[PDB]
Amino acid sequence: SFLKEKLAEKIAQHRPRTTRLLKEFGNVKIDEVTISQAIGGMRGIKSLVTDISYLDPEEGIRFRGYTIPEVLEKLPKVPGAEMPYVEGHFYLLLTGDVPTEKEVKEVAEEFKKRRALPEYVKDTLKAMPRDTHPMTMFAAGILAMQRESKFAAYYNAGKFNKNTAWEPMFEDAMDLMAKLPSLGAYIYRMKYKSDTHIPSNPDLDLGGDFANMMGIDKPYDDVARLYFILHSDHESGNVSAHTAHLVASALSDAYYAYSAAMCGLAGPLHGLANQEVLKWIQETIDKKLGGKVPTKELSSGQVIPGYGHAVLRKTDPRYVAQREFALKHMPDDPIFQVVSMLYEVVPPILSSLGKVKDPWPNVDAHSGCIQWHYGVVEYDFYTVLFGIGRALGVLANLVWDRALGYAIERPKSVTTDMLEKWA
Amino acid sequence: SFLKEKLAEKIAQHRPRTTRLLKEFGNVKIDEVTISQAIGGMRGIKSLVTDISYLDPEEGIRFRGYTIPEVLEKLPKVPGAEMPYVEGHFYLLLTGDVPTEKEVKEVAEEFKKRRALPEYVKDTLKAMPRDTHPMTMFAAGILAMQRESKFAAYYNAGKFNKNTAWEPMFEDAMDLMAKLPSLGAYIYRMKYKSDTHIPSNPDLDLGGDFANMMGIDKPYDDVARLYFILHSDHESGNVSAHTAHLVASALSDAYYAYSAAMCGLAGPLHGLANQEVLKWIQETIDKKLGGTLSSGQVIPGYGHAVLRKTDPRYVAQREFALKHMPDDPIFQVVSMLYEVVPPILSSLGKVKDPWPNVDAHSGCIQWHYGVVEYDFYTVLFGIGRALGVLANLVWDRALGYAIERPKSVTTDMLEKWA
Repeated sequence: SFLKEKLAEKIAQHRPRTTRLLKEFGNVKIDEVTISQAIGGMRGIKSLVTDISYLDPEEGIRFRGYTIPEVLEKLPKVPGAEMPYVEGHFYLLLTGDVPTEKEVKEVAEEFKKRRALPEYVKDTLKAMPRDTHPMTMFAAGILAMQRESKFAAYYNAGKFNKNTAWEPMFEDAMDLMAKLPSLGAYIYRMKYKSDTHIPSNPDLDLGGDFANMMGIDKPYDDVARLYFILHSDHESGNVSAHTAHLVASALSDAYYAYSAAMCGLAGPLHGLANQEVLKWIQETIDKKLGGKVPTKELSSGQVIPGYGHAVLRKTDPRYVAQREFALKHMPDDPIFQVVSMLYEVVPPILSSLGKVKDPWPNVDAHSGCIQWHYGVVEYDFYTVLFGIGRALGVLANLVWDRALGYAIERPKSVTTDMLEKWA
Repeated sequence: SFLKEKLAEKIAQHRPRTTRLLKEFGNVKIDEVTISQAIGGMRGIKSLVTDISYLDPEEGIRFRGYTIPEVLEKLPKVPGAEMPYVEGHFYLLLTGDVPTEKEVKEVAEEFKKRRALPEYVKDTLKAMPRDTHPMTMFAAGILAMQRESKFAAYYNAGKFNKNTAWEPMFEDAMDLMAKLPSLGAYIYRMKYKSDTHIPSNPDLDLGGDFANMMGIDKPYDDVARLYFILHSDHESGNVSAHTAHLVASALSDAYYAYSAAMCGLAGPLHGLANQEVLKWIQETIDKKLGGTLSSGQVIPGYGHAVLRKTDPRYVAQREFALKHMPDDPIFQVVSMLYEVVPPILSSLGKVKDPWPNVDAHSGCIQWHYGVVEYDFYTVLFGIGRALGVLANLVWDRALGYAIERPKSVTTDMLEKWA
């Protein structure tokens, strides 16, 4: 039954595997590091270990072994809706199993019990000037809830033990995951919807209650459920997941670690392409066509936004599931198409006369037409949506990093004199 | 001569070197990754580049080529005190040049102009529950000041340019560094000294004003100066520095980047060893010895991970203690531990760095001067570490260092390697 008991069974079956490759295969070589890689942000160096998800350059992301069609197919659906319980995806990332209906319900019930926001989080967000960026408010909100950390309290009481430490990390992860959508919504209401608030509906699932607190009708409940699942994890080497992993490595709790992660996610080179693409599509539609649309669509120097990726070498399956959503739900939205027609024309053109390493769209090419369609026009808030989604993966990963006793992350620096001497 | 113009000259000298390394020697191998190192937190992998400082395993941290004795000897001193202007250290980290008295005075004037704490920072910290840990307050306050970021308004205004991006990063670094001591002190006063406050003295230097705002008399001004300089940087691969570096590499501003860093620095394996040493010394004084052991039990303040000999930061702290508090009981145990612990640790073989690090030594100094509030010690560390981390962010942007984005593998994939 219990998620926690189940997670403990998988931890007991996983630890020996880690012990064995440390005992017996510690020195097997896995990759090299070149100068180019040291200077250019450890690009492509195989230096991190996670089992939550794995980023294949050719296949894109798999979550616990499964592809996106598979996860979306298999996970149990919210009654009255198209999309899975986001809570069942959390169950998957934590355990490796597809939960049954009985199992998802338990996680939905436990989220219903933990989802309420502390008042002082709202106080803290009111004392922060209202013109503060929404990601700053989001990061701050998570950070203030550090006061509640069971992991920090268990550590402070002297009770730390490398076999048990995953347990209060789990408890924090459940508390935080349950609350993040309500935090995001509070920020949305308070910045953009006249500071009027819609109370939590204690009968809704995570994604449904999110749509509810946001003030947005059906089928935005499904848009969110899908959005969050697709952004749940992109292995551990992306900036935000890696930041949480890194901070967590020092035994900082999930509140510290996830707040830090949102600081990295806020970066223009990680959290902004959804909005940067949407803006570029609307500015193209308005100035470089009439309203219009049709055929005949770089070389003067500018990139196509939302095409390319540091690790993806083919089409993002996160992108493809958003395409399937828009086809079903908003065929004739003008900004979808343009999106659709960019899917057609851009990849030949980027390849046919090449130089980019991944022609092919990433999800950020597709996410903003869908949000914009349903009246989420507040560009800056898109990255908060990403932060809520990504915690599903990141906090799973932190429970696991503690479960397996992963060591403090601490590579070695060299100087440019040293690199110059190498030559 | 102006700091910014000298930094500009330094950047223009340095850039072509980085450029030539990538164009001509891109593929020169510098290291290996093993299964052990992927699982063991990248231990030993040479995968980061910084010039602010370099941690040498044997004879330890160097700041822009200089040792700690060299830095403490050469930097201009605050008129009438023992220790350097912290601002001169900052100048050194940013430029590579030891400032003259005239150059440090210009940095100190700039710091006095940028020192003031936004009143909404105070509002934010009072809305936070007063029982909040001072590190959480510290990171929240930095984070809230993200509203003021010149780098972020620069980015948002469409003005990002690869050559010029360091400029607004520099302006943020000066703003934040000038404020961190004041943010620190305000946390100290609001939490532990009855929420009564001592105003900034506009004629004092960074370290002197910090001790003034803390409410602690001379020579805590020199304690602080020394503390901050010693804690200023430990190359870029420590958790706090690396966190900043990582976050900034996605072109997040310094406020986001340094707040993230303090989330790292608050971890028990990173910012707590000062306090853990002190507590363990005070327990050992009281109940275990009024006024060796093998089993279980680690000796706090003695390992490292990169250091394999005596940390020179520990040595600098010791030389301050020998001078100002020779017969402080707690410092006498610390001194006795430096004699007795290393022989016992090295010959007996378990720990790879059988020697003190600076966390063995910082607590007795702070406790001696009336800073009894253990949790606050990490805030001190955070104030100081900003000196090298912010200088490192300016340079990361000056040199166009790309998004940090390593590749993950699974345990199935590691098992396949065999």
